[PDB]
Amino acid sequence: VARDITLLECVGKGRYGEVWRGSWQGENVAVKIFSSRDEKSWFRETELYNTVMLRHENILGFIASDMTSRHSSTQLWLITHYHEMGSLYDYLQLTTLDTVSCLRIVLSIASGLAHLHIEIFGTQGKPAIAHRDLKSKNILVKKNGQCCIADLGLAVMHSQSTNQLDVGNNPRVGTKRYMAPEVLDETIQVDCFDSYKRVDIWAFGLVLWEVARRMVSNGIVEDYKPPFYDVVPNDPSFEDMRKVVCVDQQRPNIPNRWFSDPTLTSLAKLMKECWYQNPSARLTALRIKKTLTKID
Ligand SMILES: Cc1nc2ccc(-c3ccnc4ccccc34)c(C)c2c(=O)[nH]1
Repeated sequence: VARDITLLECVGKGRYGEVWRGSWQGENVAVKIFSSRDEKSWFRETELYNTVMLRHENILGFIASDMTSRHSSTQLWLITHYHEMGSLYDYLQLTTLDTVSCLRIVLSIASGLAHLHIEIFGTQGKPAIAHRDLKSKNILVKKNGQCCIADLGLAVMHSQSTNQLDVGNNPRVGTKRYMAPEVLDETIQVDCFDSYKRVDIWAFGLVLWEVARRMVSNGIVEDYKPPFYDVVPNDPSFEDMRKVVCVDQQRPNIPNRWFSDPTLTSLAKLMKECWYQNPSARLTALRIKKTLTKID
């Protein structure tokens, strides 16, 4: 498998490791080689993809986990399907969206997140899963215009039957820019699974905003920005995010022009219902999915 793939191009490098476009059996694949600082993320994703068999059209397509020893150290590989169009974060800067394309993006993210959050029953049914690092760089754009959620390294699992919560054991913390207020002020009830779903909805509202801005209406579109681009610096600190999200209770501004498009208006209301400081007032993934499905 791993000693079977031709690494062709590094498409990503960072504290997590590196991502490569590889050839495998005459087809493109994505190959993540994890950094040593991030081994636990590899164990977690291997668990979710292999043991839990996490699979959905809006979840990055798993192919294989592997380990390879070279140079007196062992590399941890995650091989998945390859998406030429890359991350939603990159995609959103290369094009504007029309209504159909916008809804397709946000509905597909919502369908992947709903798949994560909803437990499947029966003898080996998927636990409920909270993602905990949802963001546009963690979403790939597929050729058919739908998206898929990637990076399960921080996933948390719950099973109602046993009421067992599996928070894993990963020193990695989520992307500060997308952290819910109850994460930033350290009130989040870490032994309650719902807490982690609600954190996901907060980040989902922020992704929603990111995409909505790129939908054209009345020949108007907003430039691509990351959430809180205007009030925090690149690579924001905890205190940067706390002052904005908690101290000043700020949320991303709704452009006035959105109220001129029935789709953007529905989405504006949707994302604001993801941003309540009170975590339990936020919409659920399924409710978001259902609402996005009634829009046109
Ligand atoms: C152009 C392009 N860039 C990417 C960057 C990162 C990841 C990527 C993101 C998150 N977990 C992964 C795990 C294993 C392998 C890849 C990933 C992907 C899939 C892609 C992709 O498919 N296409």
